[PDB]
Amino acid sequence: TAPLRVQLIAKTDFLAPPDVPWTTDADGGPALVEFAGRACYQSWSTATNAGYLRHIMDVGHFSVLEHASVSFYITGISRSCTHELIRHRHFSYSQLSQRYVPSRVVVPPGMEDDADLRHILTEAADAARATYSELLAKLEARKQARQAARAVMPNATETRIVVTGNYRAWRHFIAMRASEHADVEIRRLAIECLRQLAAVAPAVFADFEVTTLADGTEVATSPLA
Amino acid sequence: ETAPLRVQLIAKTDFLAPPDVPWTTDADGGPALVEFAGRACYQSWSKPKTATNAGYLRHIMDVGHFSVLEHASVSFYITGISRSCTHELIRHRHFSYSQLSQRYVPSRVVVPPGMEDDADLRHILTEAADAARATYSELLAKLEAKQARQAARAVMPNATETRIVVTGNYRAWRHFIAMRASEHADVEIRRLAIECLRQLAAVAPAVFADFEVTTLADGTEVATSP
Amino acid sequence: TAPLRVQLIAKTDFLAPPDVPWTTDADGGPALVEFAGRACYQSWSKPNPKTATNAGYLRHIMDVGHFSVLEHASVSFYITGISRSCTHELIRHRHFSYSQLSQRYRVVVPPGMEDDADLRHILTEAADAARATYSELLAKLEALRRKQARQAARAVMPNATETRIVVTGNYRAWRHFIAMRASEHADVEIRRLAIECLRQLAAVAPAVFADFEVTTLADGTEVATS
Amino acid sequence: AETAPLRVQLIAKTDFLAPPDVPWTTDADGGPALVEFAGRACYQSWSKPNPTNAGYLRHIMDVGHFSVLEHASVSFYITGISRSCTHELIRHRHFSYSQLSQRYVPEKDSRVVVPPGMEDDADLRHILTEAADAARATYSELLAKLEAKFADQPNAILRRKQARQAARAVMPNATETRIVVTGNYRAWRHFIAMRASEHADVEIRRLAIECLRQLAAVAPAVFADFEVTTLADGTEVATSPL
Ligand SMILES: NC(=O)c1ccc[n+]([C@@H]2O[C@H](COP(=O)([O-])OP(=O)(O)OC[C@H]3O[C@@H](n4cnc5c(N)ncnc54)[C@H](OP(=O)(O)O)[C@@H]3O)[C@@H](O)[C@H]2O)c1
Ligand SMILES: NC(=O)c1ccc[n+]([C@@H]2O[C@H](COP(=O)([O-])OP(=O)(O)OC[C@H]3O[C@@H](n4cnc5c(N)ncnc54)[C@H](OP(=O)(O)O)[C@@H]3O)[C@@H](O)[C@H]2O)c1
Ligand SMILES: NC(=O)c1ccc[n+]([C@@H]2O[C@H](COP(=O)([O-])OP(=O)(O)OC[C@H]3O[C@@H](n4cnc5c(N)ncnc54)[C@H](OP(=O)(O)O)[C@@H]3O)[C@@H](O)[C@H]2O)c1
Ligand SMILES: NC(=O)c1ccc[n+]([C@@H]2O[C@H](COP(=O)([O-])OP(=O)(O)OC[C@H]3O[C@@H](n4cnc5c(N)ncnc54)[C@H](OP(=O)(O)O)[C@@H]3O)[C@@H](O)[C@H]2O)c1
Ligand SMILES: [K+]
Ligand SMILES: [K+]
Ligand SMILES: [K+]
Ligand SMILES: [K+]
Repeated sequence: TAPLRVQLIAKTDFLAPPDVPWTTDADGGPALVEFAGRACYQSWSTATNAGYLRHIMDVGHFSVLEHASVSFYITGISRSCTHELIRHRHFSYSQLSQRYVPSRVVVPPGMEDDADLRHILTEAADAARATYSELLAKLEARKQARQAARAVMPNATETRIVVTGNYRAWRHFIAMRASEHADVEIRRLAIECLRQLAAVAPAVFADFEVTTLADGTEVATSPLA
Repeated sequence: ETAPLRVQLIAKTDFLAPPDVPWTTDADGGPALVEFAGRACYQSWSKPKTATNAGYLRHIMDVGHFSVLEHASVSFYITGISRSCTHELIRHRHFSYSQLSQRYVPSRVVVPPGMEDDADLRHILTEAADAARATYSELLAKLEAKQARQAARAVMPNATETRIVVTGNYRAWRHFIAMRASEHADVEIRRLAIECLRQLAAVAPAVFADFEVTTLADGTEVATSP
Repeated sequence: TAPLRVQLIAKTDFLAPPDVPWTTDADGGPALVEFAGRACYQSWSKPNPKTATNAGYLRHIMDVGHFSVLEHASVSFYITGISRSCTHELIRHRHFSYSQLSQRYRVVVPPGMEDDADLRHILTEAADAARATYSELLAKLEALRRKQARQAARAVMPNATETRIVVTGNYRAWRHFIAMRASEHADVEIRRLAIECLRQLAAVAPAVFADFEVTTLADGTEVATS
Repeated sequence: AETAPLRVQLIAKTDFLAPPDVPWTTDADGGPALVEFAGRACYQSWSKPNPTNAGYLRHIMDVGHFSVLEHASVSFYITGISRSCTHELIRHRHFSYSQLSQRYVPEKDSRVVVPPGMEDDADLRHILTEAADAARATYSELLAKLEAKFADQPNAILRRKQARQAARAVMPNATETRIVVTGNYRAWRHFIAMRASEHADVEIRRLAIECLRQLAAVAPAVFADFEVTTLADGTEVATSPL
């Protein structure tokens, strides 16, 4: 079995143009966003970065968020969870090839509780791999064949993925997938991205707050989204 | 228990020429709209080497004006496609999709193309699917003793049939075919691409007839365009 | 001078699949949209009375925020009597396809000036002078590839110069354009364009565009909001 | 009137933070290192046959896995670009833009961008700046008249904005604008392919050649396949076999 890991692997380096009479108390993506917004009116003379970013989002000028981007390397995510994930446009993805073969399985969050459920699951995964080898043997009598014999692998099979999005795309991913209407695995992932995103871009994600349900899981909601 | 691939064309363009523009052409529908949009850039309504619709469309493409193709679109309803093939399919930007919900439970499996002529493999596959389903019901019962179903769904194989409405403009279809109807493409997605092509060539020959379909010695078809 | 004209030139042609056990009291885009939404759950029999009409189903789709299903249907307009600066603001919207009157090829009067003959005459005279300048530059610049001259000479043409455009989008993209551009915060020319598109869209797809209400302001200009 | 030269400033690029737990290192940082990491993550190919970042990137290009290039991005602040050239630029999707507001009118004098084909001719340049001055004069005449005509209408703040919006109807194509443009490597490669060619008009061709210069510096392997050649007219073009 494999646990969810979300690692932040890239963010924006910001290099302020020396000839613009403007400065700010921020660096990186948060600084770039303010610069871009101010560029629209050449308003170089909401006087803190935080307050400027707060204002931008109140006034609904969200396109300025698109200039700054963040990438994560995500492991311990199920095939079915990634299928939901890649439905989002305005992200770029690089995913582990289906042709690749180590059985690593991701336990659904509702089942992580239980030894019997967990055992039923890994057993089923072992049975699938056994079938995979049987299908491959008879089939090859070659590289595409390998991919095609993975017809038998379960939804819970682990995959790994590099995801990159601008701040605007991340905020929409979190608004959609960290709600009660989303399944628990992608919601779990969405809350973990938000956590890491707030560490690098607090001002950008300040409007999201996390509510821990009685049900046990966490949800994220914003008045702007 | 096994579901064959079926691709059904469900939508295309209804073109309505504006009366106030001094132009007609030997075409209707999507191909007529594409010519209209191309002509709009220069107001070349009165049109002599590109004065037919098919000639005009070929020229647009020869000269690399592919954005004019974006105005016309086609939708398919696709059944008998594996969950795993659809995962490859939805990596394509510039399409719109509506997919059979994860939370749907009929067991129906799609046979990988290279396993279709093999009775032994067909049987190993369908028995596998029966075992996964048995396991689904065992997990689900024990889990209850929406979320429970989402959790039990963890054991369902990649070969499980899904169903999808896919909508794309001609430019998007042309790129999908180029990419997915080649040698290097996975067999299930390649078969889908050649089926889509066949039907697209039927409704809009001037846009899609530049694709040459050839059979490989292995039995599968490939499409290539100059 | 050139007045605004918006002509609907293309819309979706829907072909229901005969092998699917479903009909609806609509056709074209609204029918395609309903089919796509229903395909997600295979809800072909229409068990719910509230959504057993096309309008009812579409209303529910949007209440429930399933806006991605609107992406399947599209509408194209041909737009004339639109200034260069207004089209610049239009083409900022992504998820649209455009074909615009070429740069290698009449003024539109600002709506707040339309009733004032003195103001209109100041503008047309300025446009006349600019056009004189363009001719003087064009001649001096020429003194095939000698279309480099026209590219350079256009430097003097004003914002108010008319352009022409074919715009295609799906219903989801149109709804967003209207919501952003039909509000008071947008300048009057793009707002006027958004309201006219809304009118024509609500005529073809009422259930999809009904929630937009058009109100009039104190200057005799219109706004729309959902 | 005053004339603005083209200035393209790189204001942002990718910062790459290697995950400590992955058994891999490379001889690069930033965007190029991220692209390699993402390409290797597809196959978990952390260890090498053995005996460079630039070699891996060429491999990625040569196998046509261009989607891996989408992970790294660069942003430029561009000034001294005409409103017409920016109209052409923003047609490109897969970029994000923030542009000087259509409203903005420079307080001190008109700023215009001379078409490159006119750069070497004092008479042509004078006709253009004279035209630009006459448009500004018309602008101020229209604005004052509009503000007068709107004197009794409600919301005087709104009326000022609307007066400005209508009056700018006369401003020419050559008017200077400024823009922040952000794209991933894949989007930049296509912008260069399309706009650094013979077909492209000279003002946008100039811009694309300059973006290329600065892109080639930050990521040489990603942009190496483009070759710049000068035409008989003294103008540069970039082509790639890819
Ligand atoms: N191991 C895996 O399973 C794996 C992992 C990662 C990626 N992938 C691949 O990713 C592919 C997606 O297909 P595709 O990208 O060729 O075509 P696509 O998504 O259909 O998009 C068509 C074209 O639009 C452009 N484009 C789309 N999104 C862009 C973006 N975000 N930034 C810059 N340009 C963008 C590219 O054009 P131009 O470059 O010509 O301008 C692209 O060729 C799949 O075929 C899949 O094979 C696979
Ligand atoms: N079985 C199912 O439950 C099922 C089936 C199919 C799809 N889906 C849903 O599809 C969703 C994908 O997310 P999403 O589309 O909200 O956000 P998204 O893909 O992350 O895209 C972000 C935004 O870009 C705009 N957009 C993207 N592509 C567009 C297009 N082709 N035409 C017009 N506008 C476009 C929309 O903005 P605006 O509209 O605000 O302008 C959208 O909200 C998932 O949330 C998933 O739940 C579910
Ligand atoms: N007369 C005029 O002034 C005029 C009028 C209209 C348009 N245009 C032209 O339109 C061009 C836009 O550039 P471009 O589209 O080639 O590159 P682009 O916008 O930079 O997009 C890059 C690639 O993404 C794909 N793509 C983007 N949006 C798409 C969509 N809606 N549907 C299908 N594919 C899409 C295409 O790839 P693939 O096809 O390879 O899959 C395209 O080559 C401008 O360069 C301009 O010259 C000019
Ligand atoms: N000086 C100026 O006034 C100035 C300068 C530059 C730009 N702009 C603005 O840029 C605007 C463009 O409109 P728009 O972006 O609202 O809608 P859009 O281009 O029509 O696209 C529709 C939706 O798709 C999503 N989207 C599109 N491209 C995206 C991307 N690259 N990254 C992440 N998400 C993306 C956003 O949805 P979600 O956030 O809901 O997910 C957006 O609301 C214009 O309205 C203009 O006001 C203004
Ligand atoms: K977004
Ligand atoms: K495409
Ligand atoms: K949209
Ligand atoms: K691109």
